[PDB]
Amino acid sequence: NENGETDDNIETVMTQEQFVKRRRDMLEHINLAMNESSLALEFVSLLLSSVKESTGMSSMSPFLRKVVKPSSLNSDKIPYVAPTKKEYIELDILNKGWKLQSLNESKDLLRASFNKLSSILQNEHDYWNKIMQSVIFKIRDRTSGQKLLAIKYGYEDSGSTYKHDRGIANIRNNIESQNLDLIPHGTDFVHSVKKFLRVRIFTKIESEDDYILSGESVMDRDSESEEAETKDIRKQIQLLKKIIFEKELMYQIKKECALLISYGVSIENENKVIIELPNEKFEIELLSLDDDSIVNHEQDLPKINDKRANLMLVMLRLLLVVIFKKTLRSRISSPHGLINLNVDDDILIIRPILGKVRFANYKLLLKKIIKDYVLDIVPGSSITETEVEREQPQENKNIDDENITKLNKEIRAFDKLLNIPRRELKINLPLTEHKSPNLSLMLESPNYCNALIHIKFSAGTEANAVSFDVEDFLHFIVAEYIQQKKV
Amino acid sequence: PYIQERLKSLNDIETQLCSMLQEASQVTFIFGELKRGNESVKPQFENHVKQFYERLDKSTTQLRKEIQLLDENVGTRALGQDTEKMEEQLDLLSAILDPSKSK
Amino acid sequence: MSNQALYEKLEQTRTILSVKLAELINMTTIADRNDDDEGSFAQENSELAVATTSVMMVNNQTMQLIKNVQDLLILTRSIKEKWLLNFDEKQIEELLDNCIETFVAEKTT
Amino acid sequence: VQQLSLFGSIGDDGYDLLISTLTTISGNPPLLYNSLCTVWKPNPSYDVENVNSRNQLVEPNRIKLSKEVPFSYLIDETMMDKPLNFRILKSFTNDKIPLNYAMTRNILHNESCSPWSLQISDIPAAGNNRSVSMQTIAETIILSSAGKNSSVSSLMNGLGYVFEFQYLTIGVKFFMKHGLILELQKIWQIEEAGNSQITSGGFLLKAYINVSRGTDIDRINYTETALMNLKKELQGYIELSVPDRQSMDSRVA
Repeated sequence: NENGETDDNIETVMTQEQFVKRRRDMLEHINLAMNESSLALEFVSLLLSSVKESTGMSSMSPFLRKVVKPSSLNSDKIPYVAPTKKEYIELDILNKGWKLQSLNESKDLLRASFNKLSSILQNEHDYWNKIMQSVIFKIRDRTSGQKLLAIKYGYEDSGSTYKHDRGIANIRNNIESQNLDLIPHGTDFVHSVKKFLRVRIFTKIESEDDYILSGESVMDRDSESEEAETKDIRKQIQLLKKIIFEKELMYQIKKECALLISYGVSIENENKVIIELPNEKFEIELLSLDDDSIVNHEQDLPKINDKRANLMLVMLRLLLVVIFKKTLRSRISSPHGLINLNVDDDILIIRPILGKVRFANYKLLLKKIIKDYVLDIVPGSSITETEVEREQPQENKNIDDENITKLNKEIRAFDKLLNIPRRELKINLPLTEHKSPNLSLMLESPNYCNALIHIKFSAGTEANAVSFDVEDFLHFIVAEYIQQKKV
Repeated sequence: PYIQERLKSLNDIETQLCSMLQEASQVTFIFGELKRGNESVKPQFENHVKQFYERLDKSTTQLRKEIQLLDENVGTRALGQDTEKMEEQLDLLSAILDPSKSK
Repeated sequence: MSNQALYEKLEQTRTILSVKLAELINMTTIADRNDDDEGSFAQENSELAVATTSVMMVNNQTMQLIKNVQDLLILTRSIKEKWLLNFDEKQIEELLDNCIETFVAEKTT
Repeated sequence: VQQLSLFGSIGDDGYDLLISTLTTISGNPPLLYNSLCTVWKPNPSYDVENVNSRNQLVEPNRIKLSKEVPFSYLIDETMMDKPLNFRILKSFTNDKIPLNYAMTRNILHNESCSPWSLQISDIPAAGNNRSVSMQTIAETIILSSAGKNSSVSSLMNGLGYVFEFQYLTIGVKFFMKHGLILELQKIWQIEEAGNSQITSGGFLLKAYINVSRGTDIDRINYTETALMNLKKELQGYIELSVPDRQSMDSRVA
């Protein structure tokens, strides 16, 4: 209400000719009375008769050039009587009731358009009700630092640090709806144009036929139809959640950068494509320009690739909530703060780096190790794989905690999700009894590079043993093992 | 929040003030008829008249009272980081659950 | 603080009280009220200036009345503003993550 | 180490509010913590000069052993339970946790010993009007102990010190900008003849920054500023001031 009453009190208008002619009216119609008050200043020269009279006189430049003290009067106190006593004077006092009446008629008219002017202000009462229905960041912009323009609102990132261009800024339109400013991310009431993160996974098989690749993409579309109703901050709360998602895509920009540390696709410095060798497949995308920008026809068919692909997005998304979390571990925990993000691209690399690694590496390599263990497929034998390497390090949701009760909780939260981030290959073993021998091997991913380090002991009355830590040598070691096994 | 009540009490006091105007506007046009000698609605003139006085006295007590209340409320006693940090998981985790089995 | 802010509002209210009264009372004087009684102390003598009282009353009283209103609606909504100034928790999740991993990652056992 | 600091206080009344406020100013929650401090003086049976083999005027001072007590050794009721430190402090007001604190000084409940923070501080920097309390602290960490008499009490006696007095403090601390810490705290005297809360009535307020330098006038001057900004920002809500030096002198007294 106050703002709107202040708006009407800002003279403000965007009128062409309408606004123009009106102000010209003020100029001339005001000027007239200004000029006639100057006849009033000429009665001043009319005194003459005194030095202080001359002072008043010089009021006209023409008085400056019309030297005389000029005029003189006599006595008609009788004429004062006539002015007062005339039947005309009694009658003239009727001109007093008459003008005063028409002034009261004006007054009535003005008064009524006033309540109807308060009625356009009831549109605002409703807007405030709309705001009542449905961050208290306080800001000032347009520089100056004092006065200028000052207001308040919330934003997105908070605990843990992406770094650049991150926040939110919020103001109310005359349509009783709130416009969401961003202090960049440029305003468009509950946004203008939005990019969700998106994803997309291709597989190029053809049964190894013509190098035909198709994709499939796990799609995140709540709808294209948008509501976020005017006068409703509750709908704006929904728009604020949308804002959070937009801030999240900025996180996928960090993952883009974290790609830059790998040899899997980044082409021209203008687009980067996520992709991996086996069965040639591709998984997800978003150009070094951006992520997911909305404009397409909509039909529903799915596809096996598509179902898998929705699993990727949530993981990749999830994985950097981890980053968003182990950042805050350090922050909450120790003095300096965390600021400046992923040195050694050790912290960075986690996002999109360890998922790629995980899928591809351990798995393909394990498969390949298994064919090599088919080179030990020869003896009747037996051989088994566990999470045993996984069990031995990196336990999940443990009661132990860390330094503190407050600290302990967050540490624990990290740990169970930490399985996913840690995802090196577990490793395996094989054994024989009858005067008994034994051997064993561990597959280690170090960033999608694969080590296979093995062990072996033949337990008997007197002990003999060897342990060794490349796949070429592993093949050969297996051949040497056949000879020193039973055969 | 429950202050939205106190907010609506004042927004209504606002409508009371726009009535101080609406009412005294009649007082303007009605005293127009009255000094015009046509004693026609002299009782009705008195009515809407003590009514403009009444509306503004009610507004006067109501916003004066509201100011007293705000002083009383005053006498009475980043958020971003908190909920958001954790909640990350809650949405992505619940959604990862959703794509794994459903319906 | 709040006190100083209110004082202004109270003054505005007093102003609003004192001017519909001047519009009413000055109505009498504007309509012209020449008295056979010598004691009565309101004047409307000279032509222009005594009906000018009527032109000034219009702008003065009517804008002071409406103005007290505009200022008091500001006052109201100012106070309004003042007032608007203001899951699978567990390792259970470890299981969930393993599910997703096997799901997304390949091999059929 | 150099500890620049400002002090003040609030009645338990003000706590609730102050908390909500401090959380917003700092943007971190308050974090619950505690610590016991055991003070030692030179064995009054021995007697020593105030000079070195390097003719130096050296004054006798107290030693301060400090460490955390896990709350399990401190808290009166599970019913209260919960994680919230301020509502919990009302529970703690006027009177003691289990304590009898002697027990821990010599193990119990055949034993080695814990880690301690062994400190000795000097009177805050002489100053005609200081904007901030600036105090020097000599510290070493004891990691564990070994030998015949390995209880912390035996150790201190071996070094020629004697137990003087002790106190527990429980509070919340705020982690803040440029190493600024805010502790809202309560202190309890611990004696064998029972425990009393030194801070009964409210909370000791301490806003501080430990600086590694001392000899980097710049970082020292930066630190002054930090503290100033705080006192200033909260001015008209709570005054942070420099304590009387004389009142921070752990010497012989």
